[PDB]
Amino acid sequence: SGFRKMAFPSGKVEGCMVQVTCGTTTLNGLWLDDVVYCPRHVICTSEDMLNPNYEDLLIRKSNHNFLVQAGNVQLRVIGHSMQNCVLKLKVDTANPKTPKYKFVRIQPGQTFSVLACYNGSPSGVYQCAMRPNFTIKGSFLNGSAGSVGFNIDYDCVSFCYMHHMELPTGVHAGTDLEGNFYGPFVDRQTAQAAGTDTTITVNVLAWLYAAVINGDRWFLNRFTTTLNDFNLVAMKYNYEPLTQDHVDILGPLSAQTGIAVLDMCASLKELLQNGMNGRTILGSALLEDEFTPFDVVRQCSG
Amino acid sequence: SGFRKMAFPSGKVEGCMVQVTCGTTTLNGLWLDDVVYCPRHVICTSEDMLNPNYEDLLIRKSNHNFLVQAGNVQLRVIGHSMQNCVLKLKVDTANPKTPKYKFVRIQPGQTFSVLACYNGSPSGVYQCAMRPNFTIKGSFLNGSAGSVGFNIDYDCVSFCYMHHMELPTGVHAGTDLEGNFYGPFVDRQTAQAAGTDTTITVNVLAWLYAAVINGDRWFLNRFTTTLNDFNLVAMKYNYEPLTQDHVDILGPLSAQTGIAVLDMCASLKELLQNGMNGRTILGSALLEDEFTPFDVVRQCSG
Repeated sequence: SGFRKMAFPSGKVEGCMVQVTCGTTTLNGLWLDDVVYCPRHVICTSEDMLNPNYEDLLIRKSNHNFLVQAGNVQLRVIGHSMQNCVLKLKVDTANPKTPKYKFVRIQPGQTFSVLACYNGSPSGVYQCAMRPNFTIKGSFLNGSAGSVGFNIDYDCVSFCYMHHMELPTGVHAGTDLEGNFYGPFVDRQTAQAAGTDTTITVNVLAWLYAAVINGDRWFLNRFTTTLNDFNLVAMKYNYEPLTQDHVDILGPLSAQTGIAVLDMCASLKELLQNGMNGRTILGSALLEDEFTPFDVVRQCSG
Repeated sequence: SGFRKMAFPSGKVEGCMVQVTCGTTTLNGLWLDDVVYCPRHVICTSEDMLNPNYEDLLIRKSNHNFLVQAGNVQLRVIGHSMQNCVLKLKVDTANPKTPKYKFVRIQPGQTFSVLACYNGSPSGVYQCAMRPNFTIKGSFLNGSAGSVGFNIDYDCVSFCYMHHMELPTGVHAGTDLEGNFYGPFVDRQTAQAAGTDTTITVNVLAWLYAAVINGDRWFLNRFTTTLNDFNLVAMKYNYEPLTQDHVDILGPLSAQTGIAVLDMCASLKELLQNGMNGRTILGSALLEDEFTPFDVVRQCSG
């Protein structure tokens, strides 16, 4: 029993992190087979970020402008190319620690682990969710660009995120591993802001089920409700609307606890309209929305 | 910027986890050089736990009663011995992935990362604190015994915790790596309960500094207070008393923010006497006490 913000073990990813230096800019890269992936703004000077033309900046570089370091070993750059917002650096040595991997793009509301890195060196691991406004509420300092987010699926590392920048509000924006941004952001210094964030309703419900499984029951009630009456209240409190697919996804947790989804929705409706009244749920005084149904099952069953 | 519950990268520890089977009991072990460390209750049957005599149970075993598996490889047990509440299994092969390591015993209020494992296989990583009552609020299912807690100190893994059991209240108890329990617990099924937990005051203060660094300032005030007047209020709310050593430890955060410790204590005194009034601090509606001053510096400076 117990319930924690749990990340995937990072060992398989740690062996792929490298340092990439171009000019006076150094950040992190991901070394898989004989390719190093890193944010394309490594080729920018401190002044280039105001309004970069990456095609021009790249043609003015050659392979020897790129210093790639894997621990103490130097990797020789053999070729380079740009794919959307990522640089692909071909190197002379294939990473012998290359795990089985996939590149996947995730959806808002899904979670992943982040391996925060500096100078190519892993510093910490934490769990977060892709927000409905396509930002993540990460923890990143200057130099963390190129850090990656991932899930582990049996033996296979699914890479889903590469960090590029922090927005003025203190949240974080990045790309998938094909270089395509999450959300309407660009890798240049402007006045971009994130849109309105909402609460991930299916995740809040999954977490209430985790609470019941761990013996927190004070918020349950006898009432039930319909999908339509719930969503009407959810809209008023900035909660994502709830669909029949969400209900199906929560099935395993409903089965294990004997509490129907629409019954749990009635409890959620109550907590939104009355608050928590100084009670807590799994050690929190707010409703948590960064655990998926799958996260809960993994932690409360195996 | 941002602030997360951040664990250490687990790669160096993942390479040391093995599965240990004795009879029908299988749990996790830690394989360092040519020794596998695991909880001694692996030698107990489901009925032995009621009142075990470990000296008797161990003399009735031989090396071949112990099945040690490192992935697909079988490790041959060459000898065994008991050290306090841990078994030391001598094996024929030294772990080639043995990191530089130390065995250290930690103090209440200190934090560490936990690599939760099942059947010798790493499942997740999370951060927690040793509570003042010598329990940890972990997340563990049946079969997690032998999972370890650790800190990373530059290149060196400091092992500080091995998991043994869950108490009736849902919290967790274990030993250091020399087999000595944290707290007044024993590895046998009785009616042991944890004593009263208190809030780790120096950690709450460190976290308020992390909030200020990240732009949360609404709880600050002009007042100041003395060590003695604060501790009088702290006692009433079940907070650990605050000492001059704590003040010194918080120095770097006071320096970086320009807010003196005793000034921050005055803000804490206010939050205890009036509550948070529906405001949050770093995304929490409760005062968090599981980040040390060192955790904050690591995350908010580097």
